[PDB]
Amino acid sequence: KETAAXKFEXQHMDS
Amino acid sequence: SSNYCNQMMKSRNLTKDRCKPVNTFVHESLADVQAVCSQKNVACKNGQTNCYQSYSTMSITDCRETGSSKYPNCAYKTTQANKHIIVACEGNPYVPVHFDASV
Repeated sequence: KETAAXKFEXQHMDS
Repeated sequence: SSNYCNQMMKSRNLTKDRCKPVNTFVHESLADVQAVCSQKNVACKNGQTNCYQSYSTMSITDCRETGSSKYPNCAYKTTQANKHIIVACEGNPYVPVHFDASV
């Protein structure tokens, strides 16, 4: 289920 | 705190096999970040044309390797800023897949 989209969230998202 | 990047780069496994030189963390909602893909279409740093700049300023944190940083002992500098973010988007739904830069 790991995608480029999820990868972005893992690396850059921090709400 | 100044500890933010040192802890985050580690926990996010961005220091696992290498010391990832630079990484930006966005402190906005996922929806607001995803929405950038429907905003100002600009050229990516590498020249590719699927990058998009946010119309408004976003709260971010810049993590940068210190001069003494060397794998496996990584070390980072924390810099808080409020800039427009630029991301590369692709796919359906059209969402960010790369963080290009900030302006």
